[PDB]
This record gives sequence, structure tokens and C-alpha cells, in this order.
Amino acid sequence: MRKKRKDINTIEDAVKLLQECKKIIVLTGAGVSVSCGIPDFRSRDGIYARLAVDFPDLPDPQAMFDIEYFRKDPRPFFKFAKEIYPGQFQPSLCHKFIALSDKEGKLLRNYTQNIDTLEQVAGIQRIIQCHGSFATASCLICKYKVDCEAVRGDIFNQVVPRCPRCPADEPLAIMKPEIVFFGENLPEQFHRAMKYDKDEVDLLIVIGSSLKVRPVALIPSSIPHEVPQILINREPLPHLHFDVELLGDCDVIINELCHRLGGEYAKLCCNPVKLSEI
Amino acid sequence: GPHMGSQYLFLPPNRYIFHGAEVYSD
Ligand SMILES: Nc1ncnc2c1ncn2[C@@H]1O[C@H](COP(=O)(O)OP(=O)(O)OC[C@H]2O[C@@H](O)[C@H](O)[C@@H]2O)[C@@H](O)[C@H]1O
Ligand SMILES: [Zn+2]
Repeated sequence: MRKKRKDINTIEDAVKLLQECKKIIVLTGAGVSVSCGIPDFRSRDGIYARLAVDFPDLPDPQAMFDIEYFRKDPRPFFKFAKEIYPGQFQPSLCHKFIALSDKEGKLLRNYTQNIDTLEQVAGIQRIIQCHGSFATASCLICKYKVDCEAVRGDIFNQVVPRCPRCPADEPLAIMKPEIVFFGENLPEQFHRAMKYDKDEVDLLIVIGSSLKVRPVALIPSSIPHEVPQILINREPLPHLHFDVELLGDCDVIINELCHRLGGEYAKLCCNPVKLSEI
Repeated sequence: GPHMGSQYLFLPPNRYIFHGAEVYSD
């Protein structure tokens, strides 16, 4: 287990780390998109709380994203899927901040657990979609793969899309969007990327995640212990030992960090307008 | 931004509390 570094404590330390470090891993969760208008999973107004209400027939809200339940009955998921399908939201200040870090070559990687694709919209390139996305779908039985456009219609009509290859009378021959469900493997990209990154990372920043789900939650314990770790989150994570704890809205906290950093980071915050010559 | 969005509450040695922190709820 990783113990906290005693020589890294203050927000001033955090800023200096951000100035000097050149191989930063940023690990993000649903928190970074709530300001965009996308609720998280585990908060009072989150996805799981809403599921407990709108789908009370489930053993528990997690069953909606559980592979063993999905195989038993995929109808709930496809009634609900269109609600979490990537809409037309704009990236938050935090996405833009990560994009700038990448643009400046300081971002080793952004591991995101989100499926809202806001990282792409923000122009972050060195990203890993730890928990997949709606970009493709795959038959549960034969593994036939299709693009999202092939099943999009069925999703927005709340019907279970069928495999076109498998027998037309095969009940489990359905096209599951390649989002990672409980009991499923994460994409191979994740594992390869982590093997490359763990001995390279010189700073870890966790933003807007409860880190309650493995293997993503294992990242902080799987990198070298001396690597500094910063948390930016509404709630502390008692099961881990971060060096600096910045608690509150990530956009508020990132905004403050951007101003201390100056340069292009300060310019990222265009509202309100800063003093400048016309 | 929010009320006093630039100010934080410091719990030494390394915890900073900003607007939006869950500790303000209940
Ligand atoms: N504006 C915000 N700023 C900072 N932190 C925030 C904000 N809004 C929410 N948070 C915090 O972000 C965290 C989000 O926790 P989760 O809801 O559990 O989301 P996440 O960590 O990304 O979920 C992990 C995984 O669980 C699975 O169900 C699902 O596959 C998901 O990807 C919480 O600790 C919450 O307090
Ligand atoms: Zn098939």
C-alpha cells in the first residue's frame, strides 16, 4: 500500500509539480462531466439513484450494467441506453485543461472511465477509454462487430438489436454496445497502455472519481510509490493516500490552478474577460 | 463563479476545501 509523501502537501506544491512534471497521468471519472450537465453514477442525483426509481424490478441498480444480468434479460438496458448515449454537450474547463497539457506534451495519458466522448470533443489525443464506448457493438454469441450507426436506430427505439449473422431464432444473439459491464474485461488498449505508462509516469492526478471500481481503482497502487499523487474531487477517498487533497468542484479548483500556472493555462479561463488591449 | 469561489478552507497539512465540497451538504 502506498503511503503519503511527507514533503508534498500544499496547493503551492501541487502547482510546482504541474510546472515541472512532464509525464502526467490524469485519471478521470464521471465527476469531470457533471458541470457539463451529465450526472455521475453514485451521488444523490446520480445514475444509480435514478435507476432505483425508474427500474425498481432490478435486483439492484448495478444490474443495469452487469453482464450476467444482461444475458438473462437485455430489455431493461436497451430501454435505458438512449439516456446515457453521447449527446451534444460541451467540454468542461477540466477537459480543456487536460487538452492543453497534452498539446504542450506534458500529458502521458488520460485514463477516463467515462463514455460521453467529451475528451475527443475537447481535442485530448492521448486518451484511453477504460470502460469502452458506444462507438461499436458486438454479438454476445458470435462476436460479430458493427459500428454504432448500425444499432443506433434500435437504441433510440428502445428495442434489442439483433445479430445479422447468427441464427434468426437465437435468443442471445444480440448486439451489445462495447461499454464495459461488471464481469467483463476492459479493452486490451487499457492493459497495454498501463504496462507502458507505469514506469514512465512522474505525476498522478485523480479527478472526479470515487475509485470504487477495479481495475481502474488499482492504478494509484500499481505505480511507483514515490510518484506524487494529487486528488481533485468533491469527496475524499479514504481507501487511498494522496499527497495533496483538493476537495470541491473540479472546475473551481482547476480554475484556481490555471491562474497560478499562468501562461496558456490562465488564458483557458476566458470568462470573465481578463485585462487586455483591443 | 460561485460565492467566494477563489477561497478555500485549509485543514493542515494537505487538505483544501473549495466550493462544491460534499462536506458542506447533509
Ligand atoms: N463537479 C465535481 N467536481 C469534483 N468531483 C465531483 C464533481 N461531481 C461529482 N464529483 C465526484 O466524482 C466522483 C464520481 O463518482 P462516481 O459516481 O462513482 O463515478 P465514477 O468514479 O467515474 O464511476 C466509476 C464507474 O462505476 C461504474 O458504475 C461505472 O462504470 C463508472 O464508470 C464522486 O466521488 C463525486 O463526489
Ligand atoms: Zn452473432
